[PDB]
Amino acid sequence: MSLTKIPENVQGAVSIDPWLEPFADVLSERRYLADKWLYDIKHATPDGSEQSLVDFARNAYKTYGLHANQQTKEIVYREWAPNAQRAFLVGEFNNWNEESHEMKHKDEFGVFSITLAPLENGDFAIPHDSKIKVMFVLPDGSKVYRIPAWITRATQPSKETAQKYGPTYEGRFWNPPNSYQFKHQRPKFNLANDSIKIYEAHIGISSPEPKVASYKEFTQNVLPRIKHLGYDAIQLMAIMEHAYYASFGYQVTNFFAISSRYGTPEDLKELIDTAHSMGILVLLDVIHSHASKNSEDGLNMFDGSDHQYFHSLTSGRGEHPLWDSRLFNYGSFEVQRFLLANLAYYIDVYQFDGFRFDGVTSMLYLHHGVGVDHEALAYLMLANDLVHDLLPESAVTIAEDVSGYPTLCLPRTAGGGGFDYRLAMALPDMWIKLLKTKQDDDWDMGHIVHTLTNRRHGEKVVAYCESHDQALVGDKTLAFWLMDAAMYTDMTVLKEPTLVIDRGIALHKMIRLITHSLGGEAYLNFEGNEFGHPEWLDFPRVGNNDSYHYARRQFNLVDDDLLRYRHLNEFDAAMQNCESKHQWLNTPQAYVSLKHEVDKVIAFERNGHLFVFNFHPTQSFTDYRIGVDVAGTYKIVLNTDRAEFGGHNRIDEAQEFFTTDLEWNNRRNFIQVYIPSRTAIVLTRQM
Ligand SMILES: OC[C@H]1O[C@H](O[C@H]2[C@H](O)[C@@H](O)[C@@H](O[C@H]3[C@H](O)[C@@H](O)[C@@H](O)O[C@@H]3CO)O[C@@H]2CO)[C@H](O)[C@@H](O)[C@@H]1O
Repeated sequence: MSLTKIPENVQGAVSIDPWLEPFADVLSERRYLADKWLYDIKHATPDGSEQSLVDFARNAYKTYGLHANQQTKEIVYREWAPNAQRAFLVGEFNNWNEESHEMKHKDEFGVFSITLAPLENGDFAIPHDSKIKVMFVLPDGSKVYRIPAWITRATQPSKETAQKYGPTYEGRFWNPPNSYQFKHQRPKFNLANDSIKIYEAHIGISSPEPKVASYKEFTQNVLPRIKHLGYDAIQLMAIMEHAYYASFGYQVTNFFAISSRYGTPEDLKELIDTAHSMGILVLLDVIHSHASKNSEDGLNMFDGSDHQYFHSLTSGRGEHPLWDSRLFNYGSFEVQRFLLANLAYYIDVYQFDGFRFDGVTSMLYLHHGVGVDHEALAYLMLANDLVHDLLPESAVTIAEDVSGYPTLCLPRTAGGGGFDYRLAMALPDMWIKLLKTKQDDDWDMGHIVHTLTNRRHGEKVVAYCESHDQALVGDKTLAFWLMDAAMYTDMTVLKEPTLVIDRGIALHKMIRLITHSLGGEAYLNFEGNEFGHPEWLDFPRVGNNDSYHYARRQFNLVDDDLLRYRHLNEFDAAMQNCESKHQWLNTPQAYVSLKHEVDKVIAFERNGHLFVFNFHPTQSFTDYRIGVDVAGTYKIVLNTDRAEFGGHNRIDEAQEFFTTDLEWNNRRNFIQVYIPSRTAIVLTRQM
């Protein structure tokens, strides 16, 4: 007879999706843990009074780590190491003397501290960009050496240093005479109202050369290409320091160090400032789901113990079943401080505009996606509180969550995780299965529409037809599925394309456009796929003889107006700029009027604009009737068949499309369109 219990702190979510009703109590407990931790954090002040969550995070990165005082020329260094009996700062600055610079004060928190006076001549005691370590003496008397956990730069060893010590990274004290000063404002952006179209990029591979390309090169040579394409945002992968390049950035060693293989912190600041000057937001891949198992240059056994940053190996909760990585103890207050400060550091010091949290499925579940892990979810809820407080109404957070955890992207006040978007990570496999298993005459229009529109209510989605995952050596891109190993001989504009190439180009544009318009509330493109980049991506590793041959991006292809890669590129630019003028991404789901299984025609309206796709492999249609709700005059604003997009220029884009007041496909009006085989068009109503 008991009333079904719907606690007030998840009423918002339950109203959004009443399917959640039988889970309301477990959802309420999940939020409640996060809300109690939030209270704990906001009262972690000397007198126990309330502080803001932002102030907590900012005070943390301003007081942990090493800080040079530019006025007094002192240096302060503090380091959390509860298991260590003694701590010493060693480095080039003191010829690695293990006695002269003890961090004598160990506080109630287990934090060692030291202040270094200026030198007799007034110089900083630690030279700019010289090497440092902290040495701990453990209770048993043994010694271990570590890169400080909050170091802002860590570099690969020289050939000689690695001959004597191995590949272990070296910590650097970064204190340049002239820090980069930001000159440009963040672009105007309202998360609730504005569309975000995301260019996913990796600095190291961003040149045609088989090398690690630099921050400066990206700023000079790639940013203009992204501006030309009209993307709203760049998602920078592999920025947090990682010693193993082929990890793609996912094995993080130094959480507060931007990767040094691409250049200096000031080079990356300039990169982000320049993106901002061009109106482009910059997002960071944040890997807070696990850490590299490296000791000394990583956090594993940092203080000599197996229960500081990570759940212990004997707890059964301490290592990943596949990644060979350690798992954070999110219930430790100092680990919460470390991770939350890390987010504020990247927003504040580098002016990133938001984050993509990688590994969210591994965080959410006690078995990591092969029961929910309440502590990891509560940390993500705090993380969203903080990021949205740092940049109110502008900040973006995005979850990489393959599981589709309900409420992940509902607001925290509703009882949800607080993410703005999740990745639509099932969508690439739909396109691969069609291309690999079904003949073209056998494409099911309804199954395409169902998969693209199957989105949880209220949980906004970044759609894409392929991502950095699929570009990798494990799989083939859409370009490879559609055109195999096509070469410059197949891609010349000076001869008629084969059937294969003609079909590949048309579908490459059509698949992107229907994903972009029907599949989500935001869009993502992985670097190179906007122009159908050939071959595949691969990083140097043992399995390929440390080759960089595939660790690059042939951007030169786009500049050759006698090849067809540029046709794909120009269409991508047209798609993004069309959406910028005629919003359809961050809008309610489409109203689909047609998914015709014999004609292979899909038609829908979204945000008042009309979208028509003829997927039929051979049949062209003339005077094809399309239902339209709002009567008026329509004009084509995007046309896949245009010559400069690599089409055959059959469609007259000057034509005025007048509606006729006669019911059709459950709409009050119709227009009539010419749609050749494998073409698509977008129309908007003229005012
Ligand atoms: O001491 C100067 C020399 O070493 C510097 O730091 C190292 C320590 O001094 C050193 O004791 C070292 O300990 C290593 C062991 O000797 C060795 O067996 C190795 O295999 O494991 C330990 C590595 O941690 O620890 C540090 C390493 O940074 C500095 O690195 C050198 O540039 C300097 O020439």
